Amino acid sequence: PHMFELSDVIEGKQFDREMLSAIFDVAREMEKIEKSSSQSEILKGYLMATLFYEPSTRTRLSFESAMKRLGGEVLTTENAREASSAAKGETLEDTIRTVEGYSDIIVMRHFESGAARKAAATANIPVINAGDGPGEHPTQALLDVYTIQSEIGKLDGISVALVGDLANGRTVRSLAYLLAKFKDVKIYFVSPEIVKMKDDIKDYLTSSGVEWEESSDLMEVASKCDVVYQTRIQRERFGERLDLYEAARGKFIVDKDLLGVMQKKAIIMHPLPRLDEITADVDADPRAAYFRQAKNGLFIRMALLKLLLVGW
Amino acid sequence: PHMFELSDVIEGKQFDREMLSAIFDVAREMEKIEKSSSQSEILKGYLMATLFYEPSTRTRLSFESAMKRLGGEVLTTENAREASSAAKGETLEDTIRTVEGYSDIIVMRHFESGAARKAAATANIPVINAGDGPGEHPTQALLDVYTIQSEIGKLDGISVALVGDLANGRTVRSLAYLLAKFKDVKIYFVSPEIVKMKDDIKDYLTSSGVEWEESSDLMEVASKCDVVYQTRIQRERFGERLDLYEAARGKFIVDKDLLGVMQKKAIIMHPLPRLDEITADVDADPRAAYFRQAKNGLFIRMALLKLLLVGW
Amino acid sequence: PHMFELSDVIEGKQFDREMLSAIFDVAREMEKIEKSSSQSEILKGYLMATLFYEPSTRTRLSFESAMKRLGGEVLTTENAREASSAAKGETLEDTIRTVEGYSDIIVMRHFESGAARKAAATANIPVINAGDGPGEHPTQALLDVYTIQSEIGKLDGISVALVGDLANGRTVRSLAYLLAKFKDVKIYFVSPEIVKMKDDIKDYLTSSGVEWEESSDLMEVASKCDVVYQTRIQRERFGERLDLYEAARGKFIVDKDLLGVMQKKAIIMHPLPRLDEITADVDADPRAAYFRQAKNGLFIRMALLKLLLVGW
Ligand SMILES: O=c1ccn([C@@H]2O[C@H](COP(=O)(O)O)[C@@H](O)[C@H]2O)c(=O)[nH]1
Ligand SMILES: O=c1ccn([C@@H]2O[C@H](COP(=O)(O)O)[C@@H](O)[C@H]2O)c(=O)[nH]1
Ligand SMILES: O=c1ccn([C@@H]2O[C@H](COP(=O)(O)O)[C@@H](O)[C@H]2O)c(=O)[nH]1
Repeated sequence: PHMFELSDVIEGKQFDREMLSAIFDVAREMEKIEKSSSQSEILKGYLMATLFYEPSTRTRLSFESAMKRLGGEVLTTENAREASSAAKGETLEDTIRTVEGYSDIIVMRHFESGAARKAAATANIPVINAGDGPGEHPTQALLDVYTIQSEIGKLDGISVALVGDLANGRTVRSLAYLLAKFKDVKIYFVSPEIVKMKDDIKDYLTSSGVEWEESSDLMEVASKCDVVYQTRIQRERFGERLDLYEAARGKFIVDKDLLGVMQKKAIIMHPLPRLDEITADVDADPRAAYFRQAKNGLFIRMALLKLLLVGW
Repeated sequence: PHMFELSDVIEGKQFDREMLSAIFDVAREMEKIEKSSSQSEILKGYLMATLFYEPSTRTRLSFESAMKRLGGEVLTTENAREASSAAKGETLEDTIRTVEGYSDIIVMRHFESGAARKAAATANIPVINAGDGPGEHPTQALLDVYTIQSEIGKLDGISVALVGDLANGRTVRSLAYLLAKFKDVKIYFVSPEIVKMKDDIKDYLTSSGVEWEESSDLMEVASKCDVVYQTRIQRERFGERLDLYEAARGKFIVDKDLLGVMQKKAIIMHPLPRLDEITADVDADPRAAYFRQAKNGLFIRMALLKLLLVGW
Repeated sequence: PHMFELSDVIEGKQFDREMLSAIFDVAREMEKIEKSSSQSEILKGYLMATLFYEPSTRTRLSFESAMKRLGGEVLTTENAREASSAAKGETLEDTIRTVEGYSDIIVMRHFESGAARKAAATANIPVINAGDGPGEHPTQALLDVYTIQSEIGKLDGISVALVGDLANGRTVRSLAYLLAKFKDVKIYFVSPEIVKMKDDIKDYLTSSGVEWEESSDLMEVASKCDVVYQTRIQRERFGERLDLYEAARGKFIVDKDLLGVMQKKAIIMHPLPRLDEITADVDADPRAAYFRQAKNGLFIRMALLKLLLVGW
């Protein structure tokens, strides 16, 4: 029954193997509280400021539900740039120093990488990064790792297929970052060659002793795997190489014909939203875990709000 | 003290004479709870997800106030299409399966007819239709019928003038649908000939034994009526027929000179917002019931939230 | 323990010397409630409708936090013009008469001057003006005067520099209005000649016996002053007179070199947001009171919500 060791929750590089495992146990407690028929009061009298610079329905409501299930209450904007309707302009650090006067914890989604760290360094109240523009999405990585542990029973000695746009994929890079803190983890990188995982992750996995292999055969890798983690491939990542897009039509898709060839105890994960890269008919299969994934988000974020505001 | 018989509240064709009368009694209880000076706890620990695809201030706040007066709490978006700011696209069924993880009941206003039914069929939690685009607006019909019963004392043996754009009028069609489940109901259809009520409603009233009559004399019908239910007539419904618009200038208007000729116990109803089709000076008359109409909305929706979440 | 004497909070000309001093004492109580570790229940079961016609993050959250810290709850729109997504148009008085059915107090920010008074005159529930377009911003004036009293210990016998666009400056005019209700107040008007304070304020101060002096030397006035109240000067207020803009570059700026020359017990005030007219390095100085200003906003508005809803 002590202080949470992190002052703020900003970057994947803040969490070790022990910290993670300890947070996952808290999230299992959080799930018990959510399941209960009496309203929790753990965060009674605490207010959360949801500072979003852009609408992001799913993750905003995830955090706001999380606060409410613990007894706390929310302030919300998805128009953080509009600080006053009558006097134009907005400074991140000015917004933080104004809003911390109104609230006990800020959950921020800025448009610009590096914003979450500046907020943390400016605020006298805890800050959680909900999406630092195209940079760190820490709570999404933690809820990916939690779902795996949740659905598989272990993180040590697992095989995980990361599929789709790996070059530009923010959640596959930080999932891959976090898994490498466990033992006997094998990672498959399943993508067309031109959206293939970047070297900074390849050479960090190799420094971590994580085994890693590349493929463009999804069928082949799906059969050997605990976890198929799926992301779309936007057409625009192909540029003028339509021949390569036409080569890639059909092959990086989770559909019935890929469920056919998978272990019965494997899962399909997908941070959502999805385009056509998982057909609707995969939903009926108890191995489609992407909606249970989203639900783990509520627990993980209950956990984080709880550690940051009242401690272990 | 049993389960509410409807799993979801989607379409007018779900409610019979008995169900309605039973819901109206609950809404009279709900009004007592709202009038009380202690905060109700009936829905303590329940969360409502207000999933609106477009801003709709009045009906959104109506439902959100309703939840709060019963002790419950709200999640709210009027930007449901924007599921993530970083990964584009949104699937109705995916949105429902994500958000039901965060909430206990969804109140949805989609842009497309048929959306409310799909949500109900996808969700493992009750769903209320707040506006299925240009289709069913069930809670608005129920609050129209409730106001009539509320202000008139009876639904059996009443005369109700439905006035304005009847061809394209969603609330006049479903008001008319619902009234036909009562006895000795006479309906007047008061409109220019080119926005005159469509045949599917005319031939269902005639199958229900509801007496119905058409007119373009508002003055004439107002004098024989319990209820004048008023809707605007957008100029654009006239197309190139401006001669017909100029013919219609002044005659489909509730003003002092129409109050002059009405029973003292008749009421002016109007789902709002209004353009110029009810002059401001009608507001002072105790027969203008359109604001008491809006207030009945709060009760009816308290009722629905209450039946759906904790039963009769 | 009596009724609050104001039915609504709309205009600076509603508050005398006694009323202000009494409100400031309440706001000091409100600060004690906010500092407490148990959740206040003073406004339990009261709902506030935040009716904003335009996003205005800082003042909206200020009021909403205020309601929550007292135990009350909020309804919120920053899209008040959009009354229904399906039937276009909105009438201020219709919006008020609909929304008062859902709520116990309305906090309104309209786009048009005179809107707050009409709302007050239409509503059967208290109304607070959060910003009547380019007209009265009463709670901002009250939180300016409160900060001065809060940070200086007195309002009688003080010197206050009002700096920036005084011609067009809404908060400097109403700050200046309110200060003139105290004794031995000297006001400096520090600006370029073409955005110099207007005659209606100059001749009311002179009718109040308030001493007032104009300058374009900030350095000179800063040294003699309790309070430097700073506002930006938009380039566009110069029109084609760029020569005058180039003359004004650098001289109406609060930076270290102006802190150097000020009393140790003087304060920098600025309603925010700020452009470049206060360098970031002024923030470290304990005399920069603009963030403590914003925090006083929470107290003052707690006070107002409390007087209006449950009395002294
Ligand atoms: O096909 C997809 C869908 C989502 N995402 C990632 O998942 C995140 C989901 O978190 P949020 O945007 O909903 O907060 C997005 O930010 C984005 O990085 C992908 O990489 N690919
Ligand atoms: O002059 C009017 C005003 C409103 N409505 C109807 O009333 C509904 C009010 O419900 P809401 O849009 O406020 O939810 C609208 O959707 C629309 O069908 C009309 O038919 N005519
Ligand atoms: O440089 C500035 C910043 C703000 N304001 C005033 O301060 C108010 C702050 O209140 P709000 O717009 O945040 O409610 C604005 O409305 C505006 O009148 C200025 O005059 N100058």
